[PDB]
Amino acid sequence: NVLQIVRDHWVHILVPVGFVFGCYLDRRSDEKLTAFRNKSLLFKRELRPNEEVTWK
Amino acid sequence: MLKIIIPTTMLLPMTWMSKHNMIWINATVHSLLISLISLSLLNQLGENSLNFSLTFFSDSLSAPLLVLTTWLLPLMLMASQSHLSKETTTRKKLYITMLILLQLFLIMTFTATELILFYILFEATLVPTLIIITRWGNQTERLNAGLYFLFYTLAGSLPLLVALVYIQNTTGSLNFLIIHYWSHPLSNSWSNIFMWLACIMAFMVKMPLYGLHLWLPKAHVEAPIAGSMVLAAVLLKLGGYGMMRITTILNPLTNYMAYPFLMLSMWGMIMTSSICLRQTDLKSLIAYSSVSHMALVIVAIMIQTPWSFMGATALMIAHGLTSSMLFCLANTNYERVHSRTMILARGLQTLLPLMATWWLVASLTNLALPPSINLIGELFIITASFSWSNITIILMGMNMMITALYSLYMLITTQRGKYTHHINNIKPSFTRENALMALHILPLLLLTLNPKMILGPLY
Amino acid sequence: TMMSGRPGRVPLQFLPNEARSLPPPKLTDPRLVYMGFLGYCSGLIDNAIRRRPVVSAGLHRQLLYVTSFVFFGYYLLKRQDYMYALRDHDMFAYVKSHPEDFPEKDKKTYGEILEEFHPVR
Amino acid sequence: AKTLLHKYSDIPEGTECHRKAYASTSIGGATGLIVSAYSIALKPPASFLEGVARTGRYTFTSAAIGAIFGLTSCISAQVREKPDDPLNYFIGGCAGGLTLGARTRSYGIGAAACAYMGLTAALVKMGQLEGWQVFAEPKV
Amino acid sequence: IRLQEDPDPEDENLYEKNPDSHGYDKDPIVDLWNMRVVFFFGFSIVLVLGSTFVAYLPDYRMQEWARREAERLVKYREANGLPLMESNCFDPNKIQLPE
Amino acid sequence: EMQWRRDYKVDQEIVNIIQERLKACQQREGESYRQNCAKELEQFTQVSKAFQDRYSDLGAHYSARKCLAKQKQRMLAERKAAKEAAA
Ligand SMILES: CCCCCCCCCCCCCCCCCC(=O)OC[C@H](COP(=O)(O)OCCN)OC(=O)CCCCCCCCCCCCCCCCC
Repeated sequence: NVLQIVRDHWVHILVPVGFVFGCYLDRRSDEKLTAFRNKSLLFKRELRPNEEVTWK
Repeated sequence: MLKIIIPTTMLLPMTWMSKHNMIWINATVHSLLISLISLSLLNQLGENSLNFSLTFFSDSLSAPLLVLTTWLLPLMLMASQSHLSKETTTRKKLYITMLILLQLFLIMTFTATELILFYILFEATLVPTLIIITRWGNQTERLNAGLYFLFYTLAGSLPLLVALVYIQNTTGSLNFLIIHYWSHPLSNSWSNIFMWLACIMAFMVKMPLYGLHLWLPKAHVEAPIAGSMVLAAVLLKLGGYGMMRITTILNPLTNYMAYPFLMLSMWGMIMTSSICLRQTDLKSLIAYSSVSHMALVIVAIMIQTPWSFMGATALMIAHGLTSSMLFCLANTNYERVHSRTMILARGLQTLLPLMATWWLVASLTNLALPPSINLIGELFIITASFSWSNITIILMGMNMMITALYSLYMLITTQRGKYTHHINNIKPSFTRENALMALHILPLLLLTLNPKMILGPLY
Repeated sequence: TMMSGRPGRVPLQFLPNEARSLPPPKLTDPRLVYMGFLGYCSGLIDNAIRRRPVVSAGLHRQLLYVTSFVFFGYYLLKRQDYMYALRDHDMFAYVKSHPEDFPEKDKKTYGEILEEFHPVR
Repeated sequence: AKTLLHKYSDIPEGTECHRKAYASTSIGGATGLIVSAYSIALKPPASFLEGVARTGRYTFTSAAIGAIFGLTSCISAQVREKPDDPLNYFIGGCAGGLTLGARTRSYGIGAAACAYMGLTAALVKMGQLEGWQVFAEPKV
Repeated sequence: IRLQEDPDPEDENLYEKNPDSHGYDKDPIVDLWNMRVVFFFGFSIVLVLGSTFVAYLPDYRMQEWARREAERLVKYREANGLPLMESNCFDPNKIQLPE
Repeated sequence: EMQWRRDYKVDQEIVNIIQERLKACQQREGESYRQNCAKELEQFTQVSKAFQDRYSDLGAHYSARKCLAKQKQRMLAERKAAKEAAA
């Protein structure tokens, strides 16, 4: 009956995986707008000894 | 915004692949989850908006509307469960698909960052609403209601498209941030007057404005319960959001062109309240009350002061919730007696106590009982109008008196008195209906507790 | 007609040799994904019209629909990118060639610029 | 048509009201003749006399509308001493609409014609002032 | 008569076939679980968790920051005898009037 | 624009601080407030006048550019008044 449970309740993962995919796509879009990262007059800052990017 | 957009486009295949007896459960559960996810957008900044990407951005004005839409979807699903028992599986799935598409289009409309994409989505919302009305309405007048709604909206909005493309050609971009930073004053000439007329008239027909409002009673009376819930709560706020967005580029001409619309809106408040005083249909009463509240929001937007925008946003949210609750109560009463006449069924407080309590609370929120956000928005708008001029106080006072009059009149007519003797099919209220009313009413009181979340970006 | 008659234009050529200097679209392009989605929708509509199980019948023909749509969309995207690149190249060339028609203007700060103030009351 | 429009525009706005009315009457008569020709071509008259009567009725209606519009607009502009004002054209258009309603013996037709003709005449005057063009020459 | 039309059916009562009906579905188990999921998710999760989340949302509007900055500026201004609020937002030295 | 908005919020909070001072002084003095708490009234008058002159009726779409335009207009008016006085 475990297969029947999966065969009937497999649609309950669609929205969670869609949320995860949306978060991933939001991060991937945010990575394309890094032209002024650590370059603004207000937030320009020397990097920490163990650091390469101010934000991701 | 993709973290909210994608789950709706996943609601679609989930709805179409779910079992015949699980569609409502799955849709409601995942709509509630999406609403919970969308609650995170309330963490707005104080100076600039949240710019997720080149296409979508969120502001202190967009966030409450998105939360309201995502919260309103499951309530519409519950109402659809109520009135669609005998429908076939495919038609029920189509109804849920229409609701989901409407919610997705509304979310994208509220989060759009450019005026042309905003227009495209704001016009895309017409198709699902028209289909829902003209397909699942109960009476003959649904076709006429759909025609009136569609043609009023399109006749309003086509000159808006012409004006938008002209503005893009003239200035360079329709991006909201650019048109706000690079805004320049609008000279007082006939061409500028007509561009102002195009944009404002589009959003006023959508609002609606008094004299351009017959489509609202026609569509709201004849629409099904879910259609009425989405028409009154969210679709009416597209005009207000657009006006609060489009007026950036219309100054200082707005200081000169606002007089006819201000007079129309105030006298329309008065006239529609008086109409509410003598309505034989409950849904018509609720629709005209919605018209009056939207006219007040129009007055706030047109006077265009920092104290008027906060009141406008608060009143929009409060009116959406209150009108949805009122329509749900009226639909329960209709489904009990299969008639929309108000004086047909009486003694409903004797027959159904808890529904009488819900009616009392909804009518108290409608007449702006303090400290509700309805009253907060109305009082801010009244104070801004008083600063604008000192007879608007007279008009607002008489409007408020008539509003209280007709709210308590409908309450006393429906709930109090002697029950109709020959109506013997008044079954006890369902847990579903009680939960629907509770889910409508509790967020209003919570927003009363925390009012700074719905006061717009000028807070 | 704007682009037609451009010097060096070979007639009836979908993609000339100069179009190969541009980055080809990625196979994970959102436009390609949308083309595949259109193909899948066309397959579902085919099943619905021909009265077959929509989501489970004709998997091979649904795959063929998706593949054909992706193929044509890829080539269409290549041509579109080439045309836009050509337009930008011509625009920049003309701007370079006509400096008197496209002159630089003085940049005055807002401290120097006088603009009228219209009170809102 | 271009020659008649050029004559009408070359006659000054606030002056020469008789010549302005004559130009408007000529334009209206030409429009009425064209409409009569199309009406006879599409819906044939019973007899030659009936066709002549229909042509005369249409031409007289159009010429009366044009003359009333021109006279009213020019007289209003002259008496108000305020040329380049769309209100004069609006008054002339409503007067022409009322003339059409009187010719057709219909109060509702007269009122609707007054409203629409006044609105479109005001639009025409605003376009003349602001430089609006209906059939724009290809520019970009 | 003008059509071969079915008569209008009588409306069904959910309480007749199920006195414990919650009004969601005519199937008892489906109705019970629909009520349970609606109540649990909506009320508990959305109301309580979203309400406390909004209550404890971080102060990104900088209200407390603005209050602290105002206190600091007031202290510095009144300590040195300077006016609490400046006459102009910008510097007239940097502003060049047309003349 | 961001800097100007932060300054605007800080000025609003300064006005709030002065108003709190005035309210507390009135309540504390009680029956003799019209004379005792007159020092807070003058400070509040000065702060309110300066705040009104700066962020006066700029509208719901206020911006640093609009505030700069208002300041330029006020400066021109003051210069013209001074010239017509001492000229
Ligand atoms: C947003 C809020 C709402 C705002 C808008 C509210 C509505 C405003 C407009 C109301 C209607 C006004 C009249 C419009 C139509 C007039 C023509 C008409 O009604 O025609 C039909 C009728 C035909 O009559 P008939 O069939 O011949 O015979 C029957 C009796 N004789 O004709 C008649 O019987 C003729 C009767 C004429 C009586 C006088 C009418 C006076 C009023 C109209 C003119 C108003 C002008 C206002 C100007 C303002 C300028 C600033």
